[PDB]
Amino acid sequence: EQKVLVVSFDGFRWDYLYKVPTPHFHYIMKNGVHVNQVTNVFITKAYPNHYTLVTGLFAENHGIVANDMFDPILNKSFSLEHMDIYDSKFWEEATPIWITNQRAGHASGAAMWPGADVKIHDSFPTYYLPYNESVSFEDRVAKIIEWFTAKDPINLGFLYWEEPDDTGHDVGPDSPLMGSVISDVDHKLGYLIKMLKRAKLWNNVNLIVTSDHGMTQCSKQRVIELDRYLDKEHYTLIDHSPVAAILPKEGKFDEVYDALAGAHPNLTVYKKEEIPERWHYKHNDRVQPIVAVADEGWYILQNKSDDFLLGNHGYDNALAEMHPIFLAHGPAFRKNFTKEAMNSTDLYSLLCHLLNLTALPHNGSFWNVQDLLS
Ligand SMILES: *[C@@H]1O[C@H](CO)[C@@H](O[C@@H]2O[C@H](CO)[C@@H](O[C@@H]3O[C@H](CO[C@H]4O[C@H](CO)[C@@H](O)[C@H](O)[C@@H]4O)[C@@H](O)[C@H](O[C@H]4O[C@H](CO)[C@@H](O)[C@H](O)[C@@H]4O)[C@@H]3O)[C@H](O)[C@H]2NC(C)=O)[C@H](O)[C@H]1NC(C)=O
Ligand SMILES: *[C@@H]1O[C@H](CO[C@@H]2O[C@@H](C)[C@@H](O)[C@@H](O)[C@@H]2O)[C@@H](O[C@@H]2O[C@H](CO)[C@@H](O[C@@H]3O[C@H](CO)[C@@H](O)[C@H](O[C@H]4O[C@H](CO)[C@@H](O)[C@H](O)[C@@H]4O)[C@@H]3O)[C@H](O)[C@H]2NC(C)=O)[C@H](O)[C@H]1NC(C)=O
Ligand SMILES: Nc1ncnc2c1ncn2[C@@H]1O[C@H](COP(=O)(O)O)[C@@H](O)[C@H]1O
Ligand SMILES: Nc1ncnc2c1ncn2[C@@H]1O[C@H](COP(=O)(O)O)[C@@H](O)[C@H]1O
Ligand SMILES: *[C@@H]1O[C@H](CO)[C@@H](O)[C@H](O)[C@H]1NC(C)=O
Ligand SMILES: *[C@@H]1O[C@H](CO)[C@@H](O)[C@H](O)[C@H]1NC(C)=O
Ligand SMILES: *[C@@H]1O[C@H](CO)[C@@H](O)[C@H](O)[C@H]1NC(C)=O
Ligand SMILES: *[C@@H]1O[C@H](CO)[C@@H](O)[C@H](O)[C@H]1NC(C)=O
Ligand SMILES: [Zn+2]
Ligand SMILES: [Zn+2]
Ligand SMILES: [Zn+2]
Repeated sequence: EQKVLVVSFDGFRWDYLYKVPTPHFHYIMKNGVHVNQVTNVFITKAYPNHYTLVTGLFAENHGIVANDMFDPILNKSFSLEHMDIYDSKFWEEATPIWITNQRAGHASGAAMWPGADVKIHDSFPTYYLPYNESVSFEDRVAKIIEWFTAKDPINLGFLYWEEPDDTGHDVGPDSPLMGSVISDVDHKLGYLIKMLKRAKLWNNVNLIVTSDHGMTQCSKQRVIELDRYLDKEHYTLIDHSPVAAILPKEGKFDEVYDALAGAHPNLTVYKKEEIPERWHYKHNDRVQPIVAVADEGWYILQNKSDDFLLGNHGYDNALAEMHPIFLAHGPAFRKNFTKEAMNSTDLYSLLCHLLNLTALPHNGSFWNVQDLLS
């Protein structure tokens, strides 16, 4: 019976491995697999990308299209910043893998993974923690290890940590201060490895270490200010930057579109049905009528006092800076092997294969990632 632990270090851009010594990441690489370029999903934010990892679906299919959404059929909002994510209907266009695992008779465990503390199709992971950012990494690891060794043990665990995303936002990925947080995340990975070894799990758990997206440098010299073009009374801004999800008030669609389209060289304004197919974003009623996408490193501010951060993400998923790390170690994985590319939609197919689960309909392909396996 194979076991899998998926770890997400939020916002761990693929090339952060090289910013400072990362001996514990390199230990997994030498004894495991590493994928250089993981194409994640648009928009390149936490909630769409973590749900893709556990469904194998693009965002237009699994329905978690952003961290901040408005569903016009439900007439309900979803907002990560307000901790307003627990309305089950926002999640139920798909089924995450822990439910499929449990329907097959296994137990799953989740330590702060996005959505794992949400009731979905009347179900939770067998074991989970109510989301609380203040819980230490070491306490999250302790629960995971406890669950893998419990009287009724899990075969599938999910572990989430908010760095290096948090600091990346604050200082920007180009800051020399990033080295400190990357070194700390490497140290935390080392702690996890040590605890897996102490619990006699290191050589019988397949450890997969990845992330939701990367990070790019922003600047107060690279700002698009919407109120230079648009009357704030004539639309609602559902999501702000770098993918502005715009709901014009009744009658104002042409006004808003004509004022904003072509108004700034680094803001590309799409009507919903003209959104690029390659983003697999548009076929969902939670995609707003106008979606305005800032170019890499540009910030959208509704007005002068809107939020600004020196690092951000959410940009085009073709951009290298938006791509996350991916590496893994375990009995099912090759050793000292490097692969050039994968799609993050493929992880679900890999998980279902490792766990001997029947995958639900998805957008990835096991055949794309079979060469990672021993
Ligand atoms: C934010 O928005 C700005 C627009 O305001 C974008 O800037 C443009 O970027 C494009 C490339 O993406 C530039 O086009 C390239 O220009 C090169 C010449 O650049 C100089 O000269 C122009 C005037 O002609 C100035 O505007 C510019 O500042 C430079 O001083 C050409 O050499 C390029 O052609 C070559 O490459 C292309 C492939 O890229 C080939 O197809 C060609 O055959 C040729 O080999 C190309 O024309 C454009 O000049 C930039 N404009 C400005 C004002 O700088 C930013 O890209 C955008 N930001 C982001 C992050 O997307
Ligand atoms: C959709 O749902 C919202 C409530 O849900 C909240 O907003 C959603 C957009 C979404 O984000 C949800 O997640 C979120 O929980 C309903 O919003 C209500 O809207 C009414 C107006 O239709 C508001 O009442 C108005 O409030 C004004 C400010 O105080 C006031 O001036 C208005 O008075 C005028 O109209 C009334 C009503 O006819 C009249 O009696 C007066 O004399 C005057 O003319 C009016 O009271 C509520 O505050 C909003 N409720 C909440 C809980 O926020 C929205 O109605 C709903 N839409 C549909 C189509 O169902
Ligand atoms: N259930 C939750 N409630 C509130 N915030 C959360 C939750 N899950 C994750 N987060 C936050 O989501 C942020 C990541 O979003 P993002 O910037 O898109 O990567 C992290 O800083 C977390 O603190
Ligand atoms: N109250 C409403 N109920 C149902 N459909 C509406 C309503 N308001 C606008 N629409 C729809 O939006 C379309 C375009 O309207 P307009 O937004 O005025 O360009 C209409 O043809 C309707 O299908
Ligand atoms: C999260 O944990 C800390 C203590 O570990 C506590 O102060 C805080 O109240 C917790 N949050 C919730 C919502 O209970
Ligand atoms: C920007 O908009 C917010 C929200 O409507 C408002 O509270 C704030 O005062 C505005 N700031 C400026 C500088 O106009
Ligand atoms: C990613 O998916 C696309 C479209 O399904 C496919 O053409 C491409 O080969 C995939 N890439 C990898 C590395 O699996
Ligand atoms: C993704 O998979 C879903 C489920 O089968 C399907 O409806 C959708 O068409 C797929 N998307 C693409 C672009 O293949
Ligand atoms: Zn993130
Ligand atoms: Zn972030
Ligand atoms: Zn945070």
